[PDB]
Amino acid sequence: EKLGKLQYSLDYDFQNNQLLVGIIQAAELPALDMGGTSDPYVKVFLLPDKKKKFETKVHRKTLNPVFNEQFTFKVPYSELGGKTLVMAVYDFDRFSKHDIIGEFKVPMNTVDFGHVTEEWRDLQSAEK
Amino acid sequence: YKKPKLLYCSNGGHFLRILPDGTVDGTRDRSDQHIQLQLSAESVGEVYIKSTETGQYLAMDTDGLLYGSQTPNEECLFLERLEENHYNTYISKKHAEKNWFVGLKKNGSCKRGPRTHYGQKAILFLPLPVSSD
Repeated sequence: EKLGKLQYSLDYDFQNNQLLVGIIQAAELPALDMGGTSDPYVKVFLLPDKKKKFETKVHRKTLNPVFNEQFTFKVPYSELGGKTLVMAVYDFDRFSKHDIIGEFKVPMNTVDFGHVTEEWRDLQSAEK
Repeated sequence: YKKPKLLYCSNGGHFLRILPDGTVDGTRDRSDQHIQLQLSAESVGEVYIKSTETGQYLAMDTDGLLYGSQTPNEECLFLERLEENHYNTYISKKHAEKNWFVGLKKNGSCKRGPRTHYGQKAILFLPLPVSSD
């Protein structure tokens, strides 16, 4: 599978108890709309925990859009250990059955929130 | 010492972390007791995957999607096979008819039935269970 790449910088808050999933943008996104393009928006989801659900701003016909949405990982840092966050990019063609061009996830427990987790995350097309 | 049988696939730190909910992912951690299943050969060649002392029982969704929690339906019966590549292979006899054998995504989760055939090397799982040697 292949969904391109997504740049992000995730930081942690110990006052309200939430992780700041600050993504930069996604590059080389799959097509969906009639024109080798799509309306990909990242829908931040979580494992069983399911204590968080945010919808990004639809990006009309764009396979390399920038925006940097602020996703608040509603879950105490101490709890993060048992919560695997999942970022799925959903299309918004606005005609056919919006498909999941791709997604990405990482075991928070392995994500040592020392300061800020910044990296060039790889995107994969998870057939859903 | 038959106990917590760890199993995963695809080169890279990632273990199958099962949760009572059902959404099992390839968590790369060994601190929290949630990446162990009671893998054993129930019948002649038929091995079952049940995370008894840690999670739940598996129940593949028509092979296509791999899951488990409610009940260990026949979908969870797999034929124990070994590959000369230092990896274990399990054929979901329940769907063997379609040449489909349980396959998971190290960085995604267990759900690749449509590609459980000889397509994704992810089918070659690497087990790290506490045998009785």
